Amino acid sequence: VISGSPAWGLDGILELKEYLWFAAKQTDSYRTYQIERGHPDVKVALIDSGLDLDHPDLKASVNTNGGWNYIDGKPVSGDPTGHGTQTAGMINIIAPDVTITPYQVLDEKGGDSYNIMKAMVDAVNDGHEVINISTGSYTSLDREGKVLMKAYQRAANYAAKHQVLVFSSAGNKGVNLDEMRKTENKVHLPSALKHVVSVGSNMKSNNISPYSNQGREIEFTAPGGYLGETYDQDGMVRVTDLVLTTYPKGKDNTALDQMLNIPKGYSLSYGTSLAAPQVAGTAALVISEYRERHHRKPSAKQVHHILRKSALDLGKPGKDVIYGYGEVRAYQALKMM
Amino acid sequence: EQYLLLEHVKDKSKLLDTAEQFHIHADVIEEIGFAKVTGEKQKLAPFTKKLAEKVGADVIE
Repeated sequence: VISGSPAWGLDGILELKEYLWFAAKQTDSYRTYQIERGHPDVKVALIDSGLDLDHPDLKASVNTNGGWNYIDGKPVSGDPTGHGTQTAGMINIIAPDVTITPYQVLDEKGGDSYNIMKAMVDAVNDGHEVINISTGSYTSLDREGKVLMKAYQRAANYAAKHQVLVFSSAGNKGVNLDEMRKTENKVHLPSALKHVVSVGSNMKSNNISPYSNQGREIEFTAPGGYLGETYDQDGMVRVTDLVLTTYPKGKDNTALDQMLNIPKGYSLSYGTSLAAPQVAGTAALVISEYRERHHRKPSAKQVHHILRKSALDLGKPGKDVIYGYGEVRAYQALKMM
Repeated sequence: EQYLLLEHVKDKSKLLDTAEQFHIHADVIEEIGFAKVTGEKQKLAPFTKKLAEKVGADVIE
């Protein structure tokens, strides 16, 4: 009898729902909240820039033990850049009750591939069923490059061995990753790795986001938006093509946000780093429903299978270089269960 | 500051003993046998050179 609405408080401003078009799409106008809202004891590891631990929308789901900062060797105390908090919100808006644990391996200067691997392994050993890595590096496969990849592949093997799904952003260079490999001898890691699910970004229209990396490695797509469908050519920003994010509440958001009266705690943004967690969030939803129905844990393959068959097949019929198996839709995922 | 990947993760122990014998700190991710070694840069080379006589590892600079 009430119209469905996003889990986010949105400061009560009803007009912010316009920028959550991607969430309404994913959750069938939030109907999935009454189908499967997620289990608190399903845990998604957030390998990112930390987390705004007391954000109104995220604090109920944040791992009570908080998480580890590998850069300073201290427990996570916040999120300086805001990147991990934006990623966290995309998991949350789809699966508001799953637990989210921050593994802080990034800050301003960037991050080290080494800490990503360490976080992956720890996250596995800590009982996380899903890992999201919304970052990557473009690595030359010279001698030391291949060793880094070899190492990175062992981390991925370890997660797979323990039935843990790993989702990764495909990257925002707007290049074909296979052409990047033959021409530049580079690879995008960890997204290129076996047992890592590489996720690209589509638009509201379902066209691929122009920045979204393409290639045989792409497995899925999710609505990560952009500044405009043709902004790259015409300079015009369509704010309805962007997606809302949770942003550290004590941090100033952008001039565009202020102009649109987006209060602090939210920001308009885009990117594959915002697509990957939508799939991770959807995976956590499937795991939650499956465990609820059978009181058994599903295999990584079982969840992957559900994601694959429920995806919207876009572009060339089948698994293509642009969309992979296609666009993930959480309500469809649950509907096929 | 360099990085090491053991051919065999069971050789983590023989890695941490060569590292202590050269006062360099080696931080190993045990399950994947990948380590970050930090210390003084004159001694990273002899550490690499006597670690290389007993266990197989590739090194990154």
